[PDB]
Amino acid sequence: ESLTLQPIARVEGTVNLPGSKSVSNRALLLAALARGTTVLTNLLDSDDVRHMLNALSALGVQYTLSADRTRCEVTGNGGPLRSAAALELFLGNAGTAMRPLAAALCLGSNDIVLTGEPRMKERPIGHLVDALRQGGAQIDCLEQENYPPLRLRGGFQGGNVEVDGSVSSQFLTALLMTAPLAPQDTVIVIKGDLVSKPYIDITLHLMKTFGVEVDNQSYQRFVVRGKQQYQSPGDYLVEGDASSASYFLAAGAIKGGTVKVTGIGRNSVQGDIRFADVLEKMGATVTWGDDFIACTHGELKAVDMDMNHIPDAAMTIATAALFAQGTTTLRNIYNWRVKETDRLFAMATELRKVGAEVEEGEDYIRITPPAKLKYAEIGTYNDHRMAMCFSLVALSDTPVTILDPKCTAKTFPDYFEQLARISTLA
Repeated sequence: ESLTLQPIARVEGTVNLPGSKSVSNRALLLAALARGTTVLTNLLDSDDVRHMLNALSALGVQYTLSADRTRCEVTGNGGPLRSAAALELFLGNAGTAMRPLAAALCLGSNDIVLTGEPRMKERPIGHLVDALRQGGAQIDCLEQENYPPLRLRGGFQGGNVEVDGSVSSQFLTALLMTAPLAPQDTVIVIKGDLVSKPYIDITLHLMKTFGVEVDNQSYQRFVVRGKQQYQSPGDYLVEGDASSASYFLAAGAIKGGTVKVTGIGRNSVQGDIRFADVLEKMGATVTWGDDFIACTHGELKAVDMDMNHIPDAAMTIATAALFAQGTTTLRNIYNWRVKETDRLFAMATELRKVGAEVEEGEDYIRITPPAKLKYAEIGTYNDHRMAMCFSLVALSDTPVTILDPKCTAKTFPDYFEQLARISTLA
């Protein structure tokens, strides 16, 4: 079960990004809590988002989906979700559902178990559970502390709580979304440094779109007034994941043509939009649009840059360097080693197969492209990023075979078909 990509002469066109899973689940939850009816456009249809919808429906939240499931109108509860029966909700493998719902269902006086697949029951959630119990939530870890399944009997007060931001930002995100509906003001102190601050930015912006301000003190203390209620904005467009645009912007830079991506824009708070600036430095032409970003081909030159700030689209720079003149160095990317799997090793290994000369430093990667690309079966490591990164190899006279291509279905099942639509094959 692989997908062989035939060589592409040239690409040019428009690609609409589906919704971010992150944004999609956050917005569904806030619309479920909000006063009024929210219309969500560009919603992601993934099975994680399905579990989020099925959970909300089991919670009594009424909504209607479009035929293609990318448009959803939600009748907001105007308050904490209430369930008169005990529930047990299976969230599959949707942590971006598990975490926000774990926090939000500490509101009220319910009795709900959250669980999912063994992979998720292996994803730690104790940093969130501690903070919630600290503000008064009754949470019972039915098998083991730090991980689902979770029995949630509510009771979240607010008050002085702490959360560890050193491992994941998503714990803080779940806390922040829940806090405004607590009876007390909530003061959230971050233990160490805060990882992944732009996702925090995303969550805060969504919350403000729903009418709730937060005092963010240097990403070290967050003050949320209690007693509030979210107000529907009416329409809300779910913005596509910024990392997913990187592959098509790189496609245009390499072998356009011009590639325009919609679902993202010049004024997005997502960090990885800054990917585009890197292509501009490599010689490509970037046009910064309001609800789109476009890349037109210029002669690509290699770059030497700290990529600390864009960990997910930096991988895309690693494959696009195969087409730039010179040796590219991607610096301060130790983040890649401390992941689910070591991306630095993985990217080096799979780059060497297509002919590249790869240095694997402690926290950097140095890439010298081959004079001629080689055909290879690229292992993708359960990582949709890998599949989408090495899909660019066909932007040459050389095919490439991607292994486990369905790993992209997680965030972009239509990735290759859209890639195809903008392609002219050699």
